[PDB]
Amino acid sequence: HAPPTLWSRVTKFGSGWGFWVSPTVFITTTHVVPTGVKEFFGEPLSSIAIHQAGEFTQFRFSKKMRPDLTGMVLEEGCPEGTVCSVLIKRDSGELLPLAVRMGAIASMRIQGRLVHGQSGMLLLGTIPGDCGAPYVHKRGNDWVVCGVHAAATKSGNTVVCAVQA
Ligand SMILES: *[C@@H](O)[C@@H]1CCC(=O)NCCCn2cc(nn2)C[C@H](NC(=O)OCc2ccccc2)C(=O)N[C@@H](CC2CCCCC2)C(=O)N1
Repeated sequence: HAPPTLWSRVTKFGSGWGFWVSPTVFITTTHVVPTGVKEFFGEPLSSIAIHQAGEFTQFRFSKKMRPDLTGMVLEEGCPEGTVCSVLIKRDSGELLPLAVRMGAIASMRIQGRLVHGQSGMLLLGTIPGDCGAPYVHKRGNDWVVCGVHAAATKSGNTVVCAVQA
């Protein structure tokens, strides 16, 4: 059961969503980042450190954007078989945590782009608007985030999260 504070890290961004890993670090999927804009969350692009690879994008800000938060562990994907939750927020405001059994980390070619991703089997599916929603799982006491939603098959049964380099 994801607690409210964890949901409150999921943030509307561009054509999808992103996730506050910490008071200063925001992650999303590269292709939802809005093109040709000059500020994010009221900060000039000059003030933001941006690291982007394989459809994973990380923003690092120069001040605490979300001081109410603590830092949580960000992993490069998770072990195969791990059951994650995709913390989906819909435009209506509905919360939709989807259980996913994760498979292998792999390079993948999706609509011609290189994705450094991890596929999973949905155990209710994902829609075009859901990209950037975090894949998390609870490690003992703490929550770990390990990817951001990037793609799904036409069936919808298989989902892909982009993961850190
Ligand atoms: C968020 O931008 C959006 C999330 C889509 C979603 O979760 N469900 C929609 C299902 C409808 N749909 C879209 C597509 N297929 N079905 C196009 C892409 N899927 C695909 O090609 O799957 C084939 C595949 C799967 C695994 C490995 C190899 C091939 C798709 O989901 N595209 C994605 C946008 C691209 C854009 C460039 C970077 C990579 C993602 C998308 O629509 N995401």
